[PDB]
Amino acid sequence: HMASREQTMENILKAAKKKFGERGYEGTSIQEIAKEAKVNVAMASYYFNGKENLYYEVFKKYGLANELPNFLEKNQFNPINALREYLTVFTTHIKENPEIGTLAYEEIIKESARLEKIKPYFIGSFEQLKEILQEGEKQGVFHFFSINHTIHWITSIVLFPKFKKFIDSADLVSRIISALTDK
Amino acid sequence: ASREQTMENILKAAKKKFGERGYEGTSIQEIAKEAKVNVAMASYYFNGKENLYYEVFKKYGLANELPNFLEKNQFNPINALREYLTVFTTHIKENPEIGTLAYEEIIKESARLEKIKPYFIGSFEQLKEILQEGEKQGVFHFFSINHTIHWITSIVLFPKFDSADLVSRIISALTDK
Repeated sequence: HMASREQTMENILKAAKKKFGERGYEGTSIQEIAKEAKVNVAMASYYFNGKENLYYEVFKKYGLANELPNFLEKNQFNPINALREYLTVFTTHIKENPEIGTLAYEEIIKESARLEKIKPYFIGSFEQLKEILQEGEKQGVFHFFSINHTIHWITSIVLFPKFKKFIDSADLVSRIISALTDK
Repeated sequence: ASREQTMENILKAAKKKFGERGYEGTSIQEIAKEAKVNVAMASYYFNGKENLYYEVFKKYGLANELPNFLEKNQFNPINALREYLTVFTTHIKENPEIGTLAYEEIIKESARLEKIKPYFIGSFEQLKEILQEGEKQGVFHFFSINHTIHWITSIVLFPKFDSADLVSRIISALTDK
């Protein structure tokens, strides 16, 4: 018989992930999301009350289940291993959730009012990169001209939703580390 | 060493050191040391760090502004992007430090931009129009123009990350629907 409330909301979130991923936050409306979800706009607005909250719920559903552990501490301040773990977790997440790559990239490069609320669901843990790189540089293992340029370089490649069509994930992780460890 | 051989040594040294640390991370002192010349001799030939930087772009950048790749390729965005990527990857392979420095300036805009622009970044910026025309014509498929510009920028320019496989692998990632 009838769909459950949980199923309909899930359908709407799948739709919103898809549509937000295609057209960005600004380029997407609740009307197109409802249409994609095959639900009445009224029902979609009853459950989520607007695209802002729907966007938040997208990051919550398809971002990280939990804040990630500190990779440097987890790897006992072995910077190469910390970075391998960091890169493995994130490239794997983006492989499974390409839209989060696109959306997180946009929020990283252009700070919006939404940042503070969505941060725990992806960007907060993604920001561990800086300390990993500084540690590796400090330990004489990573070599790069600028920390911020290296952060932007990795952010751009790791979050790109179609990276798997250019390069395997495990290879991407290896190649990123190699580029840093080359003296 | 002749005047010309000495200038050559200074430019090679400048390319190297700038390539390692970027503009602000390098000094004329350490350039002149790498070149095995006296600092005043570096100044005689190049009038300082900023002009030496300009001269590095002049020597190891593009000789001329590149032609509009879309026009040249009858608005075939796949052929336009192939030609763009080929000229740029070939240039970067010969002088990889220029990729590093162009990346530095692209990601973090400085007061140096307008002087160095036509030696690399100016022609490099055709990327946006090429991708947008490909998207308009149904032959490129991507979610964010800006992310895609930055993704390609990162692959092409950023140092130390099979060239033949490269151009076609980039294009293949875009032509996929």
